[PDB]
Amino acid sequence: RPRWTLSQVTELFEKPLLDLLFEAQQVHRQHFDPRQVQVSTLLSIKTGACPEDCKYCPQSSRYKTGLEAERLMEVEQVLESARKAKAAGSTRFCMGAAWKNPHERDMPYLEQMVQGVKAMGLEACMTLGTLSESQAQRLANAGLDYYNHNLDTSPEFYGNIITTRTYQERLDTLEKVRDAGIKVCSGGIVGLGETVKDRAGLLLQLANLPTPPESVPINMLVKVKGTPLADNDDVDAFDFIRTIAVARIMMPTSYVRLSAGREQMNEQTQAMCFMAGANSIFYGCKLLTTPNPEEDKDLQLFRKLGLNPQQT
Amino acid sequence: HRPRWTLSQVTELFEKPLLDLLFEAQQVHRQHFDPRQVQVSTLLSIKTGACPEDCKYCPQSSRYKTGLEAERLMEVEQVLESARKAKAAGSTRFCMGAAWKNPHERDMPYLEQMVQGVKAMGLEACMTLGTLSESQAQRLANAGLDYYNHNLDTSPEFYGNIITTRTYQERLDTLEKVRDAGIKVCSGGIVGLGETVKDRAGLLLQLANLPTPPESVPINMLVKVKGTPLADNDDVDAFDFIRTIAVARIMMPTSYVRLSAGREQMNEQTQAMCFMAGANSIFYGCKLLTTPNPEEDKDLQLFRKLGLNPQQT
Ligand SMILES: C[S@@+](CC[C@H](N)C(=O)[O-])C[C@H]1O[C@@H](n2cnc3c(N)ncnc32)[C@H](O)[C@@H]1O
Ligand SMILES: C[S@@+](CC[C@H](N)C(=O)[O-])C[C@H]1O[C@@H](n2cnc3c(N)ncnc32)[C@H](O)[C@@H]1O
Ligand SMILES: C[C@@H]1NC(=O)N[C@@H]1CCCCCC(=O)O
Ligand SMILES: C[C@@H]1NC(=O)N[C@@H]1CCCCCC(=O)O
Ligand code: SF4
Ligand code: SF4
Ligand code: FES
Ligand code: FES
Repeated sequence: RPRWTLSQVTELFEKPLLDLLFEAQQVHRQHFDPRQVQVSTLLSIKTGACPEDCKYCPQSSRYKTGLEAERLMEVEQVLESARKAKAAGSTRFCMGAAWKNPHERDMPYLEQMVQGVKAMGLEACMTLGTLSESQAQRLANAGLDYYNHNLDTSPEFYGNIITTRTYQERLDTLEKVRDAGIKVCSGGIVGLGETVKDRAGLLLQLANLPTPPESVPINMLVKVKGTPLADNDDVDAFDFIRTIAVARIMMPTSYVRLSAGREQMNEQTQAMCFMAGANSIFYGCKLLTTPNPEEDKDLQLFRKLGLNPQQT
Repeated sequence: HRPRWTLSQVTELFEKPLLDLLFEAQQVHRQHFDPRQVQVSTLLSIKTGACPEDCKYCPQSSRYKTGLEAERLMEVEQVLESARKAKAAGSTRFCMGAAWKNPHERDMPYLEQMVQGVKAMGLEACMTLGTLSESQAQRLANAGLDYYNHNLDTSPEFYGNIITTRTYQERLDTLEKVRDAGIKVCSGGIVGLGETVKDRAGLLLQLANLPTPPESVPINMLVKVKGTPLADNDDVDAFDFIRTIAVARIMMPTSYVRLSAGREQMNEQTQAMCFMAGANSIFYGCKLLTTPNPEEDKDLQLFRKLGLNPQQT
């Protein structure tokens, strides 16, 4: 099937914002039920001491960021929080480990977790890093509906942010999950230092794949004292907007999840975003380790804009 | 004569799922206007201060504190002066605004003389002097005046709680005087005076079901001013000041909806939402009549971020 050239995507990032937003909606409405948004709540199955060196992450053992390092929680502890989240109203549960790759000793537990979450009635999706053909097929057999694995940016920039991994090294993991028979959730971050071109490259990347990701998160950089990116220039909202617009147009059939950084965004913006095409969010006090808009505020905005039949 | 919007037909909109409403909005707007293109009018207060009327929201009302340096009508030069700096400044239409109930015959020669200079200076001329009368209108028109401002502020069924020194009708009368005069009508209202979804509805529904709805339809957001009885008021959720523009856009396609008064209080995104909503005119400058307004640069800058106009240098 036809793909996207780069000088074909840069076109968008250059298009008159407003007009782009229009096409955006135009598209979105042709493939999704507007006023309807996807709600996934996640927790950190295991947080803290992390090997890799992402210039943006606060869990990287490579930096200060004084983070209370915790150790993988028992299957109960997970299913516990999983429950409060189901009842809390979320549809999909997202466990996230702070690893490079899971360990064989882990699997039995990771597996056991998906079990409970899958039977509990909600969707199960975890992000454990680079899993391998074996692990995948195991997670899939257990249940896991989705797997998270981001590209963060253009391959031509991945270097300035992440080094402990091959840009390719990730692509490989997606396909492992693809063939595994699990849904792929892949996305990036905005405002790492990247440029209009870089971002372009990112979408352009996970866009020209065998079968683009079902869910495409677009996080806005969460500056954290310690991480080398901490002291960074904030991204004009309008640019974090446009990014969603492009993504929506570029992958119609895909769920664009306005995530990470909503807490920093204002009402209107999120509105702009949803309009832009964004149709999924993380719902809750916190996501992995940073702050997130509180359930109520979320629920309240959800209605102001008139999204969902989740009013009581 | 043509069709008229029912009320239970407009309340429908104010109830419609915001986002979806915004869509129709744009849908409509694009069918009657050149998006990415916005109208720029800059105004000044030909005469400010001591005002007779008692609008619960206005800071010029002689009825309240608001410590406003009361100034007296400026000479024709003083006006044309500021008028010039504003033309060069890049604005298209000039808007003089007096703080009167109605102009005085002694005024006219000067008001007339003003329109003269502004009209010849090369830009559009529009002034708001209150309730002018058949005579005055035809005089202003003969001089040049392209537009006349006269707002309805809200539903007739609420006008009372805000304004009392005038008959809701008393204004309608003035519009028509201007209509027949052969001048463009700029009529609009304010949001967040205390009004309710229904009230607002009534407002649009009002100036919407007229002989020929106003070319320009301003929609000001209430500017709380210490002193005015409205000062201590609940702020209006942006999303509601948004929706209001949406409805107006749909309800009067052929009309210019001017996002005005209160932009200074609004944030980037909102104005964006607004323009998208249908809003396509603004007041450009440091100040409008007496409150603060976003500075030319900030304006020009946002204008480009969103990609509006060929006004880039
Ligand atoms: C919570 S992590 C877990 C990643 C997993 N350990 C791996 O690397 O396989 C998933 C994504 O969260 C995003 N993220 C984490 N911390 C962030 C921050 N402080 N600011 C912005 N995005 C962040 C990054 O895009 C990251 O790849
Ligand atoms: C500058 S005034 C002059 C009106 C003129 N004297 C008349 O009565 O015909 C025009 C409109 O500005 C709006 N306005 C003035 N002050 C305002 C404020 N503080 N907040 C919101 N709107 C205001 C009101 O709708 C007012 O009728
Ligand atoms: C795993 C989820 N997928 C994603 O793209 N972002 C979430 C991770 C958290 C991002 C915000 C920074 C933090 O983790 O504290
Ligand atoms: C005359 C113009 N028409 C209108 O609706 N607003 C302008 C007047 C100013 C509104 C904001 C409050 C002030 O006057 O300072
Ligand atoms: S992002 Fe994933 S890999 Fe990079 S440091 Fe944080 S947890 Fe480890
Ligand atoms: S709004 Fe126009 S009329 Fe009402 S008090 Fe102020 S100047 Fe006088
Ligand atoms: S993180 Fe679980 S689906 Fe995107
Ligand atoms: S105020 Fe002069 S045109 Fe609306």
